Formats: sequence, C-alpha cells, structure tokens
Amino acid sequence: RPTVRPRNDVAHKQLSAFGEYVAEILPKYVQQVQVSCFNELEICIHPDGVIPVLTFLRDHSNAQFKSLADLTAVDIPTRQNRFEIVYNLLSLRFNSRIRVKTYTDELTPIESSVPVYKAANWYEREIWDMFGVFFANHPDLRRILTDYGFEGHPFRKDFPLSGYVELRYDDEVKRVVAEPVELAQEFRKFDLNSPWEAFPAYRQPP
Amino acid sequence: GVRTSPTGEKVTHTGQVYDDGDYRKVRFVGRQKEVNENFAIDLIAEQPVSQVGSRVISCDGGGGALGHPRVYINLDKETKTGTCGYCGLQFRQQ
Amino acid sequence: QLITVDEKLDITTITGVPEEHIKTRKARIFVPARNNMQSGVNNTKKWKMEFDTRERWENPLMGWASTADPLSNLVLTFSTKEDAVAFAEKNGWSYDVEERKVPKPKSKSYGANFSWNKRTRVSTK
Amino acid sequence: TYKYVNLREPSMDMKSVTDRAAQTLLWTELIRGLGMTLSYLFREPATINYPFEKGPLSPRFRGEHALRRYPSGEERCIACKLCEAVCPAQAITIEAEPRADGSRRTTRYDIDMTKCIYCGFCQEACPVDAIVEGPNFEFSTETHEELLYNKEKLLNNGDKWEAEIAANIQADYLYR
Amino acid sequence: ASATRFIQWLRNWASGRDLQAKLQLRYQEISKRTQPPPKLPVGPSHKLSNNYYCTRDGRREAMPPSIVMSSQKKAVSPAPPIKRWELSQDEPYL
Amino acid sequence: SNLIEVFVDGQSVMVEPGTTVLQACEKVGMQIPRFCYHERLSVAGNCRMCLVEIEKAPKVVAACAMPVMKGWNILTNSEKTKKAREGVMEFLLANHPLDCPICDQGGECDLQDQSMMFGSDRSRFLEGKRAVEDKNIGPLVKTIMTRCIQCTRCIRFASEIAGVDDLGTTGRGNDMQVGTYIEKMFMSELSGNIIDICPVGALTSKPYAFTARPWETRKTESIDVMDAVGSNIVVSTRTGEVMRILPRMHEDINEEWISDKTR
Amino acid sequence: TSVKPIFSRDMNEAKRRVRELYRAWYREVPNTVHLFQLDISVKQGRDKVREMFKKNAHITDPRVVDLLVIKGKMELEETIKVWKQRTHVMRFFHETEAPRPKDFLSKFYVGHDP
Amino acid sequence: EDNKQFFGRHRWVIYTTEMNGKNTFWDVDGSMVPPEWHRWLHCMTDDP
Amino acid sequence: LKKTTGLVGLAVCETPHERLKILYTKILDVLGHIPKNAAYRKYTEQITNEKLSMVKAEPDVKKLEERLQGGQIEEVILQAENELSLARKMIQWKPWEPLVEEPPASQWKWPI
Amino acid sequence: NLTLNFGHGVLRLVMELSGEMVRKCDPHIGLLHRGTEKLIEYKTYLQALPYFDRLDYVSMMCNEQAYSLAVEKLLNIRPPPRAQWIRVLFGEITRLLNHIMAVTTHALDIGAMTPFFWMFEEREKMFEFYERVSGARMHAAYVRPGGVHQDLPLGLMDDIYEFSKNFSLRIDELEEMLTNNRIWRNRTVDIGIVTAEDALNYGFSGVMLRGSGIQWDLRKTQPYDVYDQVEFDVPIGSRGDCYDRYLCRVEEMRQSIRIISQCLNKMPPGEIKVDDAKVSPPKRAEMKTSMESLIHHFKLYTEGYQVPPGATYTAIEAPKGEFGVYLVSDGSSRPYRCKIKAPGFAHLAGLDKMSKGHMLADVVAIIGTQDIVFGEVDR
Ligand SMILES: CCCCCCCCCCCCCCCCCC(=O)OC[C@H](COP(=O)(O)OCCN)OC(=O)CCCCCCCCCCCCCCCCC
Ligand code: SF4
Ligand code: SF4
Ligand code: SF4
Ligand code: SF4
Ligand code: FES
Ligand SMILES: [K+]
Ligand SMILES: [Zn+2]
Repeated sequence: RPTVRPRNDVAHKQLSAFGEYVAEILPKYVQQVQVSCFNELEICIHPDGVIPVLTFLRDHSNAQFKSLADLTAVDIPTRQNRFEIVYNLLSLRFNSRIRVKTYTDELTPIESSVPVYKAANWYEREIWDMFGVFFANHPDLRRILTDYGFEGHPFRKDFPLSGYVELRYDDEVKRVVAEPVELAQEFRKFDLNSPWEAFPAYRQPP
Repeated sequence: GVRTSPTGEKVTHTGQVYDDGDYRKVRFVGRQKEVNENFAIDLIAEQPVSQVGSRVISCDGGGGALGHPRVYINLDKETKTGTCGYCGLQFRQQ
Repeated sequence: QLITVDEKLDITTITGVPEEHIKTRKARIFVPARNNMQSGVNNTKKWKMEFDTRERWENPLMGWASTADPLSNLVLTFSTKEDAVAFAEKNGWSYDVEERKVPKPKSKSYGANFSWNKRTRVSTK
Repeated sequence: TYKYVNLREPSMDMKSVTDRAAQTLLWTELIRGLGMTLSYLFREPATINYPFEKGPLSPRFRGEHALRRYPSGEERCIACKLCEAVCPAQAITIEAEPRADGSRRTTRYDIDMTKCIYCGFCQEACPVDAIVEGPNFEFSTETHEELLYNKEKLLNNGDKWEAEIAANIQADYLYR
Repeated sequence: ASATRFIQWLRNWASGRDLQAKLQLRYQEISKRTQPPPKLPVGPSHKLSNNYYCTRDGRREAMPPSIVMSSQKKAVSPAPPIKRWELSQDEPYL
Repeated sequence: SNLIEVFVDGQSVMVEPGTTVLQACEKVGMQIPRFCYHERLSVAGNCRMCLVEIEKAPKVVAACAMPVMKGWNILTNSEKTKKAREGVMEFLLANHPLDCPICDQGGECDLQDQSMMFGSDRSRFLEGKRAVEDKNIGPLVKTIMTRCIQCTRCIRFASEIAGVDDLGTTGRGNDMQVGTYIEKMFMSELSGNIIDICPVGALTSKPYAFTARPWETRKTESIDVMDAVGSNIVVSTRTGEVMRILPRMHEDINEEWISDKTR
Repeated sequence: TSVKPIFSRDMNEAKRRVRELYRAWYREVPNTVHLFQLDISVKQGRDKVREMFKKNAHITDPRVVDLLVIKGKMELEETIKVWKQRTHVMRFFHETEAPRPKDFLSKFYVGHDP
Repeated sequence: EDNKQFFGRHRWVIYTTEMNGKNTFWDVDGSMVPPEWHRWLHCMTDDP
Repeated sequence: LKKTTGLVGLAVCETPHERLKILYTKILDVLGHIPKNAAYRKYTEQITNEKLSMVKAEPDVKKLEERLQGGQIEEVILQAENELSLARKMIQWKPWEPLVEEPPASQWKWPI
Repeated sequence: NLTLNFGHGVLRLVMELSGEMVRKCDPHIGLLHRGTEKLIEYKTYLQALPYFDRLDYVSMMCNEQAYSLAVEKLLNIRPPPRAQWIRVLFGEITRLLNHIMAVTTHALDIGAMTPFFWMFEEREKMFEFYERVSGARMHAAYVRPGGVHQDLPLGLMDDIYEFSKNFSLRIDELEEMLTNNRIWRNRTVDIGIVTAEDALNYGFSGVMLRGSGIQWDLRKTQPYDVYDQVEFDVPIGSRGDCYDRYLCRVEEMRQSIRIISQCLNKMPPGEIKVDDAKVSPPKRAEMKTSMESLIHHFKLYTEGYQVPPGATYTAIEAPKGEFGVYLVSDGSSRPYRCKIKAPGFAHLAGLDKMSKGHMLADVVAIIGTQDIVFGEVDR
C-alpha cells in the first residue's frame, strides 16, 4: 500500500524477546517493558536502577549498548513525579537501539550516569539547567545553556515562553541591564485542537 | 478614492486618519503617510454586470487555477445582482 | 537511605518565579466548556489551569496588543483536579476550583414525534 | 563496504628512501603546491560586477512580500487568516470587517519583516494568491520601523511589482 | 574560455591538469532559464473507485505500544549480531 | 433491575430501556458523528452521519434514533461503519460550496472537522453544484443558504424551544430549501441560538461577521448580567477586544442557550 | 513522608551548609567589588548578600534548603571565577528599575494590578 | 548581453545618469531596475 | 598474526586462545557466587559456555572469529573483560531480588 | 598555570596553560542558545519544520530529513519513491555543502585561506540548486513530513549533472594544496588522537568514530529513504587523529558525488509527496475545485495534522555525525516535546579530553576536526 508505512514483525518479535530478557535479569528495577508499533523498545525502571541497568546494557555480552545516543528529560506536570528521564542507547554489535526511562520530582536526586557513559556529563548538565533535576555525584554540575545568574528552568511546562526578564543597554549606568519583560506584541495563543476525536485506538477509558 | 481630512492628512481606504489632537501624526513630520491610491472598492464598482442565461453561474475569478476557488452563484432574485464572494464580480440573469 | 519530611511540599523558593507572579496571581482550575459552535466533546476531557487576565494595551507604533504579563499565555493540562490542585499548592499560587459540568443524560424517543395525545408531536419534519 | 583512507606502507628500498629525501630537502611537494595557486592566477575570476550584474535567481525565489489584485483591481485577500495561522514566526497581524459594499476584506494587514523568516508558508497557505513573496531582495532600510509593513505598504508593493510577480507565478504555478 | 593558447598551456602545466575540459565557470552547457511548462503526474490515490480512505489510512493503523511486561530458555540479543563489512573492490586503499 | 446489557465494541455497558445506540456509545466515551442530532431537540434521523453497524445485522442503523436492544454489539469502528460515514460525508460535500476561506464557520465547523476525521480526503464529484438564494430573516442572523446541509436543526429549535413555527422546508428533493417561504423576520428573544446549533456557516451572526477566526480567540468563562437569570457565557476576546458572546452549558440555569440581548 | 535526601538528613545538618555558604559569600564580596570594579561599597554588597539569605529564612524542608545551597554555590562559583561579567553582578541591585508603588492608593492611581 | 561570457556576466545594465529627479551619474543602485527588466537581468527568464 | 586490529587503541593479542580460556573460566567462577536461580547466572553461564566451547573446538583464529561473530578476536577478548567486570558488579547490586518499589499509579501512562 | 579566559558561531574557552601545553579546556557555550526546543512546543508540526534548517545551518536539508522521518514514523505513513530519491539526492548535495565548509574553514583557521575561496564558488553553485527547488539559497524548508514541497523544475537535473561532472577535479585541487603538504600534516598528524573505545563512550558519531577505525555509518547499518539502493564506500581512518579525519571527509565528498551520480540516473517518475490529503496538502488546482481538497487545505494550514500519541528517537547520518530527534506526540497537532540530539554537542564535550598533552595552537585544529556549529550545539 503506497502511502502506509510497512510493518516489520521480525524486528518487533526480536525486540519483544529482548525486552522480556532484560526484565527477567533485573526484576529489582524493571517496572514496565513495551515495544511500539514502529518497533522501538522501551524499558521503564525505578530510579534506583539507573546505574545497574545502564551498566548491564553497556557491558553484558548480549546487549553491548556501548553508545549513549541521547539523554534528556520530559516535564509532565500532572504526574506526581513530573520529570521523565530518557536514555537512548545504541548497540553497534547488534545494530540495535533501546530506550531506558525513569522518573523523578523537583527534590529527588538522580544518580549521575557519568561513570557508565562519559557522554552523560553534558547531557546531565543540560537537564539540570533546563529542568532543574539534580544529578548526584556529577563531576561538575552547573548551568550550560542559560545566561549566568539566570533564574528558573526554562523547559518546564510552567515556565513562560518569553521568560520573566529581558535585556537592553542602559546609557545611564553604561551597561546591559535586565528588566521585567514587556512585549510590544504579546504572543498570540492559538486554540487548535479539534473537538472531534482523531484516533480511536488510543481512546482512554472513561 | 483618497480624500484629505480638514488637517490635510490623506484618509486611507480603511478610513484611518489621525484626528486633530492626536500626537501620533508627528511621525509624518518631515516624512510622509504611505497611502495606496487604488481603492479596491472603487475599482470593482467600475466592472460591468455580466448578463447570463442560466439561473446558476460559476465564478473562479479568471485564469483557471490562478483565480479563486470555484463558487456557484444563484441568480433567481430579480431585485439585485449575484455577486461573487471572492472577487466581487456581478452577474445577472437576462 | 531515606529520611522523614513532614513539611508540606513547597517549591516557590527554587522555581525562580518573581514574587509578584506568585502571591498576586489567581489560578483558575477548571474543565473547559464545550465550544457551543460545535458538537464535538473531545476538548472537554482534561483539566486546565490558567491565570487571571491582566492589562493589554495598544502599541503606539502599530496598534498591536502589548502586554507586561509573563503568564498571559500559560495554560497547563491535568488528568484530574487533584493533580491540578497539587501542582497549584506546591507552586504557591492561590486558586479556585470549579467542579466539572457533565451534560445530564437525556431521554430520547423518536416515536414521541407522533404522539397521539401529547404535546411532543412535531408539526413538521 | 569500506575503504582505508590512510593505510599504506612506504617502500624502504634505496630508490624510494632517496625519493623521500629529495622531497624533504628540495621541498618538491611545496613547489607543487605553488603550481596550483599559479594556475589560478591565470584563470578568469568568478566575480560578477554587482550592481551592474546580478546573481541568477529562479521564479521560486522568496523575497519581499506583496498583496495582489485581481485584473479588475479588486483585492484578492478576503481576510481568511490562513496566512496568519500558518506563519511560523507570527509575523502577520490581520483584522477584518465587512466593507462598505459588504465585501469580506481586511482593515489591518501587517507583516513584521523583522519577525519574518521568509519561509513562503503564507503564500502556500493563501487560497487566492493574495499574499506572495515577490522577487525583490534589495530593500534594506536605515531604521527598524521602516521594516514594519502595514497594508498600505504591502498593497503598494503589489502594485509596484505585479508585472514581475505575475510572470513568475505563470512560470511556477504548474509545480504548485 | 577566452584565455589565449599560451596562457591555457601555462596554467595546465602549472596545475598538472587539463583545466579547459572542466572549467569551473559555466557557459552554454547550462539549461535554459525559460522552460516548457511541466505536466506533473498524480499519485496512487487518484482514482474514481475502489479508493475508500479507510483502506489507505496510515494514521489510523497506528496502535499503542505492546506491553510485554508490567509490574502491575535460551539467551537472546536485541537482534542478530551485525555482519562484518567487506573491503571495497572499487578502491580498497587510498 | 430495569437496566439491560449491551456491548460497544465488545465492552459491556448497562443502559436503561429506550436508550439509543448513540447514547450507549456516550457511556463508554465514544462520540458517534452527527449532524441532525441534537440532544436538546427532537430526534430527526435525516443526516445519516450516525449510521453504525450492529454485529450480525446486515443493515447499518441510525444510532441517534435506534433504541438499543439487549445483547447488541455496536461496532463503532468497523469497516462497514467507516464506509457508511465516508459515503454520507461524500454526499454532504457534493453540493457544498467552496466557501471555507470566506465563511465564518471555518475553523470551528462540524462539517470541516468530521470531514477531516471520518470522510475521505478527496473528491470524485465531477458535476456542477447547487446554488440557492439567500433569505433575509432580520438584522441578527445572516443566511448563506448554499451552505445549508438540510439538517433541520434550526426548524426543530424554532418550533420546540422558541415556540415559533416560522421556519420550515419548501420544495422537494435536491431543491428542498429551509426558510420562511414568504419574506419574514425571525425575531425571537432566543433567535440567536440558531447560529450556534446550525452545524455549518449557513446561519451566522451578523454583528460578528468577518471579524475573527476561532483559533485566535481567547475564551473567558463569565456570567451574563443582562437579566437576573444568571446565564453562563463565554466571552471571546482577541488582542484585548471583546469579539462575541457564546453560551456556556449549565444544566440548572440556561442549559446551552442565551437570549438575544445576552448574545 | 519517607523521601530520598540530597545532602542533609535534617534541618540542623542543612543549616550548617547554609552557614558555610554565608561565610564564603561574606568573604568574597571585597574581592568581587575590586575585581569587577563595582561602584557599590563592600557594605552594600554584604547587605545584599544578607538580604538574599533572609528572604529564605522561612524554609523548613531540608531538601529545599539543600537545593538553595546548591544554587547559591553555583552563583558563588560563577562570581569567583569571573564567569560573570559586571552586568551579571549588578543585576542583583536593579539600578535602572524605578520604585514600584507598594501602598494601595499608589497602585490604584497607576493601573489595575493588585 | 554577451552570451560568450560565463553565466552571471552574460547580462548587465548600464544605469541611467538620472532617475526620478535624482542625479545617478555616480550614485547608482540595484533597486533602480524596473520590475519588467528585473526578471530578465536576474535570469528569472530568458526573454527580455 | 595480524599487524593491526584496525581500531585505535586496541592492541593485537598474541595468544588469543589462552587469553579467552582464562577470561571465560574466570567468568564462570564469579557466576558461581550468584544464586542458582538468578536469571543473570543462568543466561550468562549459557552464553559463556557456548563461547568457551567454540574456543576449544577451533584452533584457527580467523575461523574462530567467524564462529563467534564478535568482530576481531581482540574485540571478543574485550567483551569478555566487560562481562567479567559486570558479573562482579551484579554481586553487589543483586538485581535478581524483587522489584524495590512499584511506581505511582499513572507514572507510565501516556497520553495523560 | 596561567588562565586564559578566551582562546560556526561564537565560543568562550577558559583554558589552563603550563607554558605551551594545554592542561584544561572548559568550553562555555550557550552564546547561541535560543530555546528552540521550547519554541517548537508552540508550533504545529509544519510550523516547527523551519527551526531545523537553523540548527546545523550548514546541513539544512539533512536536518529537515531527520525531522521529516521522525514525524513520518509517528504518522505511520510513507513518502513516495520519487520524494525519497530527491531527499537522498539533496542529502548528498548537502553533505558536499557541509564538508566544503568543514574542511576549508578548518584550513582557513590555521592559515591556509585559499582553498576556501575556490570551494566556496562551488558552494555558491549548490546554493543555486537549493534556490531553484525551494526559492531559498539556504533555509529551504523543502523536505517535509510526507515528502518534499515541490517537484524539481525542468532542467535542474541537467545542471546538477554538469556540476557533478566537474566537481572531483575541484576536490583534486584542494587535495594538491593540503593532503601531502608537510605544513598541513604537521598541524594535523597525531593531533587529537581518540581511541575507538573512548570515542564510543564519549558519545561520538560520524567521522569522529570512523577516523578511529570503527566501521559504522547509519546510511549502511540503519538505512532510510533509498540509501539501501545506492552504492558507496565508507572511508575509515587508522590513526584516529585530525589528519585521518580530514582524509575521511575529503573521501566522503568523493563518495557523495558517486551517490549523486546514481540518484540522477535512477530518479523515478511520480508524485513527490504522500497521496494522503489528511497529511500532505492537496495541489492548488484541486484546492480550488474540490470541496474535500479545500477543507483539507484549510485544516492543514490552520490546525495542522494530528499525530498519533507516541515517542520516537529517529536518527540519520548527517554530515556532522548522528543527528536525531526524540519527538513526543500527545495525539494533537503540536509536538509535546522535541529533544534535538546534535552530534557536535557530544563532540565539543570531548574537547577537553582530546586536547590533553597538546599546545594552544592545536586547540584550533581540534575544534576544526570536530566540525562544530553552535546552532545545533546550543539549539
Ligand atoms: C660536492 C660537494 C657538495 C657540498 C654541498 C652539498 C649541499 C647541497 C646538497 C644538500 C641540499 C641542501 C638543501 C638545503 C635546503 C634546506 C632543506 C631543509 O631544511 O628542509 C627541511 C625542512 C624540514 O623538513 P620536515 O619535513 O618538516 O622535517 C624534517 C626534520 N624532521 O623543510 C623546510 O625547510 C620547508 C620550508 C618551509 C617554508 C615553506 C615556504 C617555502 C616554499 C617555497 C620555497 C621556494 C624555494 C626558495 C627559492 C629561493 C630563491 C631565492
Ligand atoms: S514568509 Fe513565513 S515567516 Fe514570513 S510572513 Fe510568510 S509565513 Fe510568516
Ligand atoms: S493573504 Fe490570503 S491567506 Fe492571508 S488572509 Fe488574505 S486571503 Fe487569507
Ligand atoms: S460551513 Fe464549514 S465546510 Fe462549509 S464553507 Fe463554511 S467552514 Fe467550509
Ligand atoms: S440552516 Fe443550518 S441548522 Fe438549518 S437546516 Fe440548514 S444546516 Fe441545518
Ligand atoms: S445524527 Fe443520526 S441521522 Fe443525523
Ligand atoms: K453556524
Ligand atoms: Zn469570483
């Protein structure tokens, strides 16, 4: 069918089997395992399992996920633990990708994964900067993207798009100064969602 | 259809003009108020009404796919003409 | 090892929000009303949190709507009103909660359109 | 399939060693580099004589915006606001009301040319070919304010450039 | 393309290449700047029958993830081990 | 004791006798597409957008009007149901005018949105379209009746809610037209509500005409003060200006209506 | 009510880190005023440090106090290492911001805000 | 035009010395090309 | 004996067979300190025993590399060192114990 | 130890020097952080597309391709074959654009200014191909979920063939200046050596991996569009230093011409965006004649298409390495979260490691060998 993305059942079966494999070996930490319809395997774990689970996937002979593709967070305010920490790993040996997810709130530290992947260093700094998640035992945790002295964590869903302050050069004090943000044209909020359900397959029970 | 207010400022086709006491007209001092002189309301009025033989006519604005979406205009009312909602051309059943 | 913490969760000192936009704001927690222009009910499933509307004024140059309210566009989504209230509480915003309005179940009967002796009989179809 | 960029063994015979000695002492590869730049000295340069000569463009070029008319002179824009909705930069601001003859027309049509990313989405979205990005790219100004276009400026652009705009649309509309 | 034969010889010798065969300036070999109009083809959904959208609706064939384990025999790898790459036969070594 | 068991895509649900198929689907969060059906008007059954397959039954049923029977399994997403929706949407759009850019309903149109969700993505209508003359019914409601899909919602609202029998259908077949026949103004204290219930841009607000698009409006939920009823309303604003007033549903006060003064 | 700690297991442990941070900031102000060639006095800088500490005196959650200390140490590191420029240091003082009205009548005259 | 020149140098304009009351003997500008010649000079088309 | 593994920093191994026998044997010893019913022990002993049997059954290095499918024999040795390092860490982590804590009810629910 | 506070975009390097030797490199970035990821959450999926042109703004159409593939994967639709070939054709043209910028500005930074001018006249000609299909020389916004915006204009493929026919000679001229030059080799040979194992653990990708002998290229191992249908070789280094990585990039340009040649010959006929008007807008002529087409046009340009809920990590072999997005859909027409994985982010994080035991002037060469654009590093 020309316009429909083809399914790949062989990869779906392989990833499902490996997902059970990981869940059998680390039951102490694995809370949920799922494979998407486009064949991406996700392991959901208790946050205590970050170091053991990542080490296992990096070092075990049937995993060998030697490359950390990405590490990031997602803010979901409706959840008690609003921050979802996502590790995307790549195994060159088995030409495969896996995603490991855990969670944390505003006040609970997450163990730094720098010991497992040196790549995690700056990704964790970015998460701290943009989301305010504190990583424990980081060699050097500090802002990386925002201006010096910047207050707040801009990528949180409740941080306003244009922020709270803005900069200009002031002649009287002969320097750039920060002042509360005023916009000549306010950003125009659009309500785009259709009131008609699009995807029955994802309907939530009432 | 450009006319000047009592203070001399040209009135736009949207009717905009600064009133006598508005400071904002200082922006034109030493410069100019940009006004387009081809008022579309006046230009469309000059187009003749088109006489047709049917109760229903269609308009796409001319130029096929270079015009506007094709719409069908009912011409049953004899008091008035049928007007295209996109381009303003008028039609009348003879 | 875990510790015991009995204080109410409060993060107002570590969120970076200026004091003005914590104490003087009023968060509204509600389920959006169905847009009366459409029959679809899919935009009434979730809880929303918005803030009180503040001044918008005309930009002297172009006439655009200017604002000084950093929260003017902020709108959060929540599964339940407990989740929304929990979020409002820990951020120090005072709030109002409006109970969800659900259309009440109606009794429909096509046959009533042709009642022998009742007023429900329709004069036209 | 792969190949090695840099995996070769130098020949250690006397002739090859002496060849590398000559290169080291007589700077042969450096002289060979001088030959390349010498050959460019005697090539015709690629420079064009701007502004008397211009770089080639195509009918699809996305330049300064303009509001277009029908052949009768009536505005094409009917204030549908599709351009305003799609604008990735929110560079467009529109207000509309019924005209004195009942036509659906805009009373405000502003493009902040310093917000605009010149992406062309507005002219894709427009159902009546009203807003277009024209061929002009030589409209730099001395002040920020001059780049905040209102409807009069955009209608004037359309009247100024319509001769070229129409011809470019004629060349490309069959790809759209 | 206007260089005298002596200068052409000089720069070819200095560079070691036949530069005139592959000039980096463009002349008449480029396509005309006016072309005949296209006539583009239409896609596979351009049919008058046997074309119901529900049989070609990719978005609606998406499904939520399959949960293989929830907290509510031979070893395996995530996929077969990758095959060794083969050395290029076009040019194995630079 | 009174309740009977029916199934919606295999999921059991208990409903009072007389519950329609459409209402049984609401109970599990499934909204059947509709045009003519409005839960505050009498059932009509004429648009046919709500056709739905009943498992083991060869004929689709009009969910809005069919009372659900015990043991029925309502297949809201079957191939038969989907093809029924596509076919109906195809007929609704055959004569509909290409008006969306100039039509005030655009962006909040049930015809647009149900076409997007349940209709095909293209046309195979190769003929010319119907065009219908416009009716003047007063200074509040503009009529562009070429957009009318003959759902008869306005007729039922006028007769049942407003208690005014001035709207009806004249003619027959494809030429059937909604109006007053004679030149008559529909001036009722509740007349403006026909703008809301008209699924398309056939009936639109004259004062509001052309001023705004739905996606750009901010919605402020407020209360009416034009009388002592306390009607719940939504105030639509854009860039600091009040654009229009809409009803807000409150079962115990104004339901989903407001008076013309409030509006 | 059983949560993972950051650094401190109780308020007494947390209040030690606060005092250590305060001392570090107190001793850094004289060098900050000199290195950045600020026009404020050393007393002003320390008065500003104290003011920043005092607005957080009502906190009783050790995890929140830990994060405030964590953030306060990052701010100190930015200053001692001259990652900050002069503009960043002086942003604490809001020199170009005119004094907003605080009493009811003043706020009433100028606008609608509470 | 001179089509023996390489593409880009094969078309050029010698600006007028006076346009719209402005002395343009030395002060020429790319914006002086009217739209009908703008298409040709920029090779947006082949025919003048 | 090959002259280079082709990977920067990965030295050629003169005696790959002896090195692998030592490593795989070391792994089976560490695994003996894990409970018998832990899935990590059962699975790792299975794969380790398969590789060890391949090593003993094939004296030619290039043919052994084909059997193992782990890349260069020097890569296979490095993986054995990684598994041995992992096996020792698992003894302290004990991931075969029951789940430490279930998540909140909607933790993994999406969309919200 | 002297401290130097200062030593593509703009970078702030804080270095510790012991004489000539670099003891610490601390890149301070964020000077081009523009909150792109947060801005994308306020855009429809189409409105977000132009943000990807402005990340690695040397490889515009490859960034577009990565985002388009990610959205196409969540949509569960497939772009048509001609669109796939165009995307590969312009993906490799884009690789030539990037590698010219990478190699000649790397050369320009250490004093060899002349190849920059020769090769930027070739970039100027590829900018014309961009402008001819899209109307823009750089930020084309041409590759979109569902295919490409417009079909190629008549005559474009002939001009691409003419350009490709002569380009390898231009690479040869570049190589005559640098490859065997003893000064160039002195500046790059044994500079910034990274081991295969270190490269993987530090999250390197692309030439930062292959220069060290790792046999990995996503076009070969995890192919997308029609890359499985074209033949080419992956260049591999042996010493993991700057000189080998320079050689890999030069050889990659040659293989790009090889791929481009096959794309020109194998270009098929047909449509250039998915024939599904609930995703890709209809043709303008249909929008102006058919009721369904107009409705779908109206909705796709206002609300946009809804994307079924889910999350995907999608990656491509961009000119600078693995470029991916972690794209989270909540079921609506606006992405809920869009994390952009930029290859230069991990590479720059490894500058301090790579610069150990080197001199100040080598820090310039190492930053150059990494191919750093701060549009994608800072986002
Ligand atoms: C029978 C009895 C006879 C007795 C007498 C015998 C003596 C003659 C035979 C011996 C010949 C001696 C040649 C002397 C020239 C100097 C050679 C030299 O020093 O070159 C070596 C130098 C470094 O070479 P390198 O590859 O970096 O590494 C080697 C050490 N590790 O490499 C360099 O110096 C490179 C220079 C870098 C500068 C580049 C810019 C210059 C390039 C253009 C040069 C043009 C030629 C100059 C002509 C001047 C004309 C006035
Ligand atoms: S070109 Fe793009 S950014 Fe500029 S006004 Fe049009 S849609 Fe907006
Ligand atoms: S320019 Fe076109 S798209 Fe924009 S409002 Fe006018 S008619 Fe609509
Ligand atoms: S009623 Fe709906 S479908 Fe019909 S023209 Fe208006 S917006 Fe379009
Ligand atoms: S005017 Fe509107 S409400 Fe009345 S029948 Fe027609 S579509 Fe239905
Ligand atoms: S909604 Fe049931 S037939 Fe109209
Ligand atoms: K309506
Ligand atoms: Zn018309």
